[PDB]
Amino acid sequence: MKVEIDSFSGAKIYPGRGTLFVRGDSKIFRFQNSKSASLFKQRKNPRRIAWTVLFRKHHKKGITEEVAKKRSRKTVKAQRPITGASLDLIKERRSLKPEVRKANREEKLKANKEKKKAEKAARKAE
Amino acid sequence: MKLNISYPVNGSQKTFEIDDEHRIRVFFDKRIGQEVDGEAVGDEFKGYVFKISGGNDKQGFPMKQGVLLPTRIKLLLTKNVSCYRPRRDGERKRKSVRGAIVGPDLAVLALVIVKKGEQELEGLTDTTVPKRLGPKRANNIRKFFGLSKEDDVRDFVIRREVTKGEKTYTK
RNA sequence: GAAACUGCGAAUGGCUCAUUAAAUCAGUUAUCGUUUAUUUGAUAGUUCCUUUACUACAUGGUAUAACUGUGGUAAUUCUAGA
RNA sequence: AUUCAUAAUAACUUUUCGAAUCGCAUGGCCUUGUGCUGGCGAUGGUUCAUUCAAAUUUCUGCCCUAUCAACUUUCGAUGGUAGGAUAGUGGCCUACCAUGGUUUCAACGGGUAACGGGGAAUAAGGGUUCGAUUCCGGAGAGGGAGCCUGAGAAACGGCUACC
RNA sequence: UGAACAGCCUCUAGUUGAUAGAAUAAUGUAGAUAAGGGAAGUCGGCAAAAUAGAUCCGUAACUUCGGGAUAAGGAUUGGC
RNA sequence: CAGUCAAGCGUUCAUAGCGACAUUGCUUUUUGAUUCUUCGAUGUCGGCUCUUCCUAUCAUACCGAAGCAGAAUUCGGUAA
RNA sequence: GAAUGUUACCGCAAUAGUAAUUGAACUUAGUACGAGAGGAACAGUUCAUUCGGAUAAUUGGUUUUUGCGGCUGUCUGAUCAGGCAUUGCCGCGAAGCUACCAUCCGCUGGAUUAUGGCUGAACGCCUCUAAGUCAGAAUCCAUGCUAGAACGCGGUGAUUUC
RNA sequence: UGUACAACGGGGUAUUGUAAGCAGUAGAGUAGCCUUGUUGUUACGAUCUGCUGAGAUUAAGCCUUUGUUGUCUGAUUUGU
Repeated sequence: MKVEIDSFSGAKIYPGRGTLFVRGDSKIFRFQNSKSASLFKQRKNPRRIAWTVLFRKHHKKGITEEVAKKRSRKTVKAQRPITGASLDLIKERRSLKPEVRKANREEKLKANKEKKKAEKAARKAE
Repeated sequence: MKLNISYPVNGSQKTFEIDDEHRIRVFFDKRIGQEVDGEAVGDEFKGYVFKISGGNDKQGFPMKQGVLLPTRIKLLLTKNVSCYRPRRDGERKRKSVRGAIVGPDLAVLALVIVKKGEQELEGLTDTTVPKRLGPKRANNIRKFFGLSKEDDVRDFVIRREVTKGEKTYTK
């Protein structure tokens, strides 16, 4: 079995207890009680009716539901390899990064290479 | 019922055909993002805790976030939203869904684990699927490894070896 | 080099003549009363904002798809979950 | 012919544009540095003009009907002021105000086997009739209403609803 | 109050008289309400209900041209 | 209302079913006939309401017969 | 309700009354039967019609709970709170009553008729009949249900003191 | 003279719909104040919001009470 919710009061409708209504547009309403039913037929607004759950929740009364959204104070904690880099050697080369004389000497080599490049290019142009 | 559970760090996933109707009555009347007890559903899941991610009910209509009901509804959905892909730019569309409350109407419930309990799970924790792709961007690789601003991502590159015939290559 | 993201275009064509009797339409004017993608011709020394450390410019951050797989409906160019 | 083009003072902006894009080719200075400079392109990009358009707009012109002579204005009909909206003028809409405006030189209403025109048959001339129909402009996507995307649609071989 | 020496409440003046007390069965008398349907009831819509004031709008046939006509039929109405 | 008889009908055959001409009975729910009671009054049609009774049974229960293949139908019995 | 010796309790059960009724659907079965056309039935199941006897969890109705709130006019200096308005009016409204407008329940054994029969003579056969005898109906009587003879009865308890 | 009874009180359950009183930098606004604000202040002003699912009623034929306060020998008749 199941329990349901009055359209008007928003109340548990234990089985059998209460009425049901089926408008021509196929909207199925349920009513715990003829009180709610009669108000509905009067075309009242539960948000204006005071004892109703809609008014309750629209005026923010009994607000023990929500508390807050949690936040984690840390990082993802994965400086992992990219599946083709061998993380051990990856960290080894990351540590070799400081004391950058290796890359500096490669730059100096390609630098004298650019020197000789302009030189030999001018030579061929001559 | 079925529990399509996932462990996102291991990247693993498995369906579990559940009974113990009352140990899923616990799951009844539950929203998305909420976390209930593995032990409460199953001592095989003792100590674990999941998070109700969502699920498909009968007629395959998924659970959508934010609507706050168990019953099905027809929403005039639009782009940038679950449960509808547009086959044209500008197309809004009316589709039927089920909402963000849990009940017997559901058939498959999609769960994600946030904590690993005391025991181990056969198809989730004992296994771990790898990262199918490596980062294709320079700085993403560089920060993923923690190298420097200048540590030559070009040579820290990923190389994924595959053989066409006997000729093999990393592409 | 499929698929997919993206950008374009899908507002043209084609069909019919139901509507409509100062309305469309035809010739004839104006926009000194307006939009105009696209093409075509020209066109952005001045962007550090307690502007001194507040900030990489041999250059910065974010997914997300496709895909991997779990999959759910009897059915949908149905779609969620990781 | 302008309060035009255009320029400057003073501020406004939740902040607009001012290339983090891509293919080829690789060229030159040496201060011998991956220093500095360099070409042919594609893409996109603020403004102005242009072009294909688009929307409004001036004068003239439409078949039969008086067994239709008064019509329009409640709640826009005519004008004006201010404002809103529009991409833009303007009753397009509102607030307020004057009460006007069309009419036998046939208003208004009805009917149309009426979309209109360029044109077709037919003839000495005059003309009568037809013209949905290959070209031009309009309207529509089963009837209606609405709207997103977009430069451009009130799109329908696109969405929403009702019938 | 309100169109009103209507109806309802009150002031002045006048009355508090009509056998009373206890319970609250039927059947009555007088008053009322009733889901769904709606005159199927009955000689017959008898009785009862519904409508109802005011403002605004709109108004048929027929006509002795005077009327029909509150025609029909619809909208609105408080307080500050 | 029910019987006796059976010329005939029923393809052929009087009787499955009908049964003319003739005839014996029953009932008092008609309508007459009569005028016993009732004219110093038995309240006078119908409907409504409500019970009870008879059966010459419309249906239902069980059965028999048929010109009853089945279905449907007809006749008849115990039965109110 | 007097009277039975008193009073109280438990019972019996004469006699009288009596009630349950009909249909549909699925299945049997598109079977039987029928050349074909068409087209059954018993058992079984679920449901309903009519009638009855209770009950008020649910729903509906009713509302002098004059319980809560509101509304009009008027009176109480105003407010607060109240009176009058033949129960002033409206909305809600429990309890109680109540509804095929709601719900629940509504028994099984014997003797029998008609009819069909068993053996069986008269009538050396034959025959349901004559003696005997079987099954058989919404019938009849019992089971059951209602009241309990107020002049029908039984069992039991306690039966007054200064 | 007691797991006694009764009237009140309490609690619960139900009904209704958020009491009066106070406050408000709420309030259509209209008048007056001046040191003319930036909540300016003052008089009036439906209504709104908070205390308030508050308050009220609740067996009279609802339930329950570790509570309180009381009550508990008046008459008549009866014999195998």
